[PDB]
Amino acid sequence: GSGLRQYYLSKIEELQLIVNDKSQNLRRLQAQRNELNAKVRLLREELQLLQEQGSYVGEVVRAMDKKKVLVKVHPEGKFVVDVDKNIDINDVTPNCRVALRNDSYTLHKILPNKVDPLVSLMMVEKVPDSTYEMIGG
Amino acid sequence: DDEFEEFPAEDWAGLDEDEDAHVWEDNWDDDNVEDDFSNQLRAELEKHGY
Amino acid sequence: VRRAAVESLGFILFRTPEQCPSVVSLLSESYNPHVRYGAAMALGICCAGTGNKEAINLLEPMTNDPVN
Amino acid sequence: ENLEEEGLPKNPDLRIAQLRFLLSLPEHRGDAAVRDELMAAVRDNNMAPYYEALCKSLDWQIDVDLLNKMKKANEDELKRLDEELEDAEKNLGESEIRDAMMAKAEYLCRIGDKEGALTAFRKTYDKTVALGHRLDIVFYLLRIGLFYMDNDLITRNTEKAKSLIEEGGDWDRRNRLKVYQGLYCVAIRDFKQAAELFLDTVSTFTSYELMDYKTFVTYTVYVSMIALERPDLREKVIKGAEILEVLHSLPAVRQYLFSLYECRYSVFFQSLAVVEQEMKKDWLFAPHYRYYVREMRIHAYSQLLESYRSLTLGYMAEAFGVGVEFIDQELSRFIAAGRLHCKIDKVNEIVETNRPDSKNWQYQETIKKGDLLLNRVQKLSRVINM
Amino acid sequence: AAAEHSQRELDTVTLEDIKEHVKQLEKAVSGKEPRFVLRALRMLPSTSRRLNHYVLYKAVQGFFTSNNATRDFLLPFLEEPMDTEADLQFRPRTGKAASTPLLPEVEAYLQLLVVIFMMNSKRYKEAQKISDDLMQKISTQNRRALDLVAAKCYYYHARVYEFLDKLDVVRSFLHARLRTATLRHDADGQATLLNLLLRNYLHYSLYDQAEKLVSKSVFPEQANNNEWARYLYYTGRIKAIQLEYSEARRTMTNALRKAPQHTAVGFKQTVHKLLIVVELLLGEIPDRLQFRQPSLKRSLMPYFLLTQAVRTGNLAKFNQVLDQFGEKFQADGTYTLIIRLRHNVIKTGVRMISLSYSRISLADIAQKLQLDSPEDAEFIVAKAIRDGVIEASINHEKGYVQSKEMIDIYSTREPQLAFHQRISFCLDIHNMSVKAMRFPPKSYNKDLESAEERREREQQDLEFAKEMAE
Amino acid sequence: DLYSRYKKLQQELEFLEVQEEYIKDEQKNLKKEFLHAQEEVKRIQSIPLVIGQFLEAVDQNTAIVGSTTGSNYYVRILSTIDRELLKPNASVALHKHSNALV
Repeated sequence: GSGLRQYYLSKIEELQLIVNDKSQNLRRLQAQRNELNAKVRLLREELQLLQEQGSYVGEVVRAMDKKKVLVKVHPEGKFVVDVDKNIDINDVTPNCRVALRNDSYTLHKILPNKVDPLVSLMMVEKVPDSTYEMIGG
Repeated sequence: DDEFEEFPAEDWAGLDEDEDAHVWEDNWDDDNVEDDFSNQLRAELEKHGY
Repeated sequence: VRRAAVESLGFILFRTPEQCPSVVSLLSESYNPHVRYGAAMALGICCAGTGNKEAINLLEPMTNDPVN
Repeated sequence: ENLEEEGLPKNPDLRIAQLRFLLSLPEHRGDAAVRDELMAAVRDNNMAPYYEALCKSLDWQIDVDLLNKMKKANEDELKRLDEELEDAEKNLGESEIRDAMMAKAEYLCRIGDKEGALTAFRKTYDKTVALGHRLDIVFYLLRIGLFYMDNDLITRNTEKAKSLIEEGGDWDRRNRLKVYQGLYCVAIRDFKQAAELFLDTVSTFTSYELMDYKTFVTYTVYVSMIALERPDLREKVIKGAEILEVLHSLPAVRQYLFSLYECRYSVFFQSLAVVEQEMKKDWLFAPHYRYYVREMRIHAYSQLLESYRSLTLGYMAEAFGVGVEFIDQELSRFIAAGRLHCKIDKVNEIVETNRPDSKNWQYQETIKKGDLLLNRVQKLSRVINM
Repeated sequence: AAAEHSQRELDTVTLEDIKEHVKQLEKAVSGKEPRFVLRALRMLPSTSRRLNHYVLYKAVQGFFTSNNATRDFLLPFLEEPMDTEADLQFRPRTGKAASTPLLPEVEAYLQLLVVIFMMNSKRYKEAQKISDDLMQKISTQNRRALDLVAAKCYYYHARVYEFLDKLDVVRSFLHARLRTATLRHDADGQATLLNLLLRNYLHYSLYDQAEKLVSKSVFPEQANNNEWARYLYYTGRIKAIQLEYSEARRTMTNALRKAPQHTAVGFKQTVHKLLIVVELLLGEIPDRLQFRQPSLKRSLMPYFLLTQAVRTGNLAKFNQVLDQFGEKFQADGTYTLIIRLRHNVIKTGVRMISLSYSRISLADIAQKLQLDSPEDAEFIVAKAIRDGVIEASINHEKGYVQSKEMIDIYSTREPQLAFHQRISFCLDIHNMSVKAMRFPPKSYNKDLESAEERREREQQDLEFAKEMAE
Repeated sequence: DLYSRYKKLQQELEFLEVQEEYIKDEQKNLKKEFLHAQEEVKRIQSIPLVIGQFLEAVDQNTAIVGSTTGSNYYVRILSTIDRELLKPNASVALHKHSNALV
């Protein structure tokens, strides 16, 4: 005992397929727009970011209490510096390379470790590497 | 996956002993049925009485 | 004109407040701060008095926008 | 006099693979002389896993007494090597541990245990410190690859060997790899690369574990006649001092080589038939014996027609010592294949030569080789989507 | 009782597998995403062999939890186990779940599992009764995700009659269901029914009927790859009979591409056999690589000898294959297309004669093509010239054929045309690949400056201006 | 409620078409501003620029440079710089104020 109930359901299900298809297509395009929008937004913010003063490069002598670290800025001797809240004091190992902020000199990043002094020493000595196969008699 | 069991899978009965197992630029001329060139030349040397 | 173009979306969709936080949500993160401002105002105009949680969820990060 | 002692160890013996290949041929399956030599190698080295495979593929009768005697030797020798490995890992040093596995890997390769040897060699390679010792293990795997024609093994180890030779500038090992590379190039019908690699090592050949020098020069001549142009053949092969010295002891090969260069086409065809039968019985050239002789005939026909605007069918037949009809069928087959740039006027029995530009020949390969590339790109996208 | 212990160990895990698949089917409706049904039917062939009499009985009397007419229908058609020691009551439905009727999604699925077992039990007459009963359930229903299940039911419903060797009563049901599926925009259902109908028409050699159907019906573009492959083959076989070889070759080549990469070997053999003939019928050359495969080597051997005979362009060699492999071609459904290859054998043989001979006598042409007389070769070559097969002329008085001088093909538009069909296809792949790139819905604009850290510069830069300037 | 569902779906489809057309329009204009943003970031390269030496690349956007003033700095790299030219011991122009690799 239904009227156009079948006709309505046919109409509604017809629109649902187009709506679901278009909604899926729109989500594809929105992500494409967002990715391009993020690229533009990051590009404009980069110009302000590049004007932020660079960080010093120092060498950790030893860690101290209260998150204090004794460093040696490359031309400017020794300093006692803070540690950024995002850097663990336990990772600050002696003779490590760290980045210090421009004004506060705060330890804010552990740079990749420099050449080991022994490796540096053995680089100038340059003893030829040898194996048992290249020894005769 | 929806494998094609509808189509009658003819029994393999193939040679699993590495029948060809080769990677060349193979062409159809190698498959022409003919006797060896030695036989062909030997079948013609005496055709001239030699 | 861009800021006013987004702003005018609130006056057209206030009868269907849920519709604004979908059309203007992406404009709320645009590169142009003026479009972002209008995106805030479009939600305010369209969802005025309704307490739309979806609209408020869009405005919450916008209160920390770099542009004043 | 110490030539054979200079070569790498003969593991696996490539003669055994050649002997096995002869038994696969219907003509030489029942040859007792070949069977005795293969059995002599099997008995001497106690190749029990190879005995099972030999009797399984060729449908032979397994000698229970012989197999059990050889299997006991394999178990006893494997136990001895395991004890040596156990002894070295506990007391002796790492170099002695490495030598213990190398003996175990060598023995498994010797007795034909391919799967065991590959695992054992991989274990030995992992903790072998010396670079050249590592490269010898790669050469072992290359020889194992050539023994069973494992293309994945050869290609993978060839890349590894090339890298190892780059790190340590071992020109001696570089020359050996060219012989190994050239042998594989022969096996995969890459005569253009085989000729180049063989000719670079015709004066530096020390890979006696693969072949004898006379056989190497014989193959070097063979691949040169099919892959080198006439000017390149004269400078490298005809006037090559190293090849000419060897050809003094191989009159048949010298007759085959010089007949084409000196345009003795009747002589060349007779020599080509001889080369066919030699190539049919060679495990390396067997898959390509039909291709090489067909290509060589194309070279001879093209060479005769290259310098002449038109030649009669009778003159072509007289030059090759064949009939007119044979030249007719051969020329028609090769012209239709697009390999000979000439056309036959059968009414007058005249063959008129053409000069098609290299642009046409370059265009067809781009269509051909490009199409092969497109299917891989087309098929790769098919794998990507599902 | 080692076999019983192992079998019962395998029986319980399969019962758990059926429980998982039905949970996905139930969750497909709950989430209103019909695509969740596919992962249940993805493992359908895997579960098809992993069931027996005991596996069926536990599922059918435990899943329903309601003894309706359905349980009065499928329990009597399967054997029941005895009072087993491990009486593990497999009742996934408890409380309100047990009282509530099963969804129309899953009752069709379990019924299909019973239908599949009847196929494997060779109870085709019994399978038809359950399949017919299943056909009323999904016909009355109008659910959307059921369309995904229904397509599999239709595929097996044609399978029961395939073994019954009727294939005619199902034609009315397929056509009626196809219109129902087409009107509802049933993408998956329409694709399966169209393939089943084409198989129905091709089984009775009603190639006219299937051509008309494909001429008007539009195959679903968003169809399964396994369903597209059958359509490409059936259309390709249709085009082959209708002398539309060029479009047939494209579809058959496409059918091979979309075929499964590791399974469906029998389908690959059938398409390979037809593609070889179509390629020979078109005058092109079959790929030598397809005869090297371990699976295709034994099946394609009669066609391998056929291709060799056609290649030489010799009538005697072509006929020898016919008198030797005639019955195999007939049992393979390709005998009609091989007969048409006789004209193609003449075509290729003439082509090499013109390509190799500048001037060839007509008697020599007859000898090389193994024709009957030079006068018959006279008309044969004459038709080749008018058809564009060979560019040549015939001297009737002299009695020879003079081939035209070969024109520089690079000085023509032919290289551009060949490149154009290759260039435009390369550009098509790039567009298809780029459109197929998916960016996950990550939280964009979060890799920018953080609100807290962006504030850090402003406070510090304020002191920079308040101190350096003073 | 069948008609209300049908009309509500109808307005949803028409609204989705509006959204997809504006998203295509914005992508067209977002490409214009990306070029403008790329063009306008080049003012960080305005002379004078102190000359440094590229030492080590810590990550994509940051690196260690040795300025000719005698000090080593951990600075950022401009995103429009060809990283294939950042070879070891390569002379690099740094911002006179922020020492950034420009």
